Amino acid sequence: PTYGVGHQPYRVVVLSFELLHAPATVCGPKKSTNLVKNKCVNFNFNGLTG
Amino acid sequence: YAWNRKRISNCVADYSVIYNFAPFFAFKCYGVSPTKLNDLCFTNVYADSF
Amino acid sequence: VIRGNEVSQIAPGQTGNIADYNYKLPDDFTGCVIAWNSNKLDSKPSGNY
Repeated sequence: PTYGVGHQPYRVVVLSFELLHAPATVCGPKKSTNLVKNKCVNFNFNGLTG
Repeated sequence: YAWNRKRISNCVADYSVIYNFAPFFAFKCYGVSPTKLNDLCFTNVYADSF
Repeated sequence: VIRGNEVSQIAPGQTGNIADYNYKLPDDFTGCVIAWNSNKLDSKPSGNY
């Protein structure tokens, strides 16, 4: 508690993610929409937009 | 306005003991990385303090 | 927990003394490091050993 300012005790919580072609399990909060066919439409298949 | 300049030469410089002398935060450098100061070496080292 | 001179030490493409043995981050990765001050959160009256 009487130590210098240059070596004060700190704390770290790491939240490292990863980007793989594995089956995605954890996502954000979103909503699902039913399928459409033969139409020019924007899609959001598992975060792969286009 | 009257900073003292100390010329350091003809010795072996171990830069790993600088952190144990002063309680600073970042080893701010411009041309040489602080982790690569030991494998290579220079001609003369000067210290300006103010 | 970490020391004060270790927030910038743990980074991709960085070396030192902590990154050799204690905690090493990969050079190409996603996600990140959350750090703060916990000086009073890690100050026993006799100190931490």
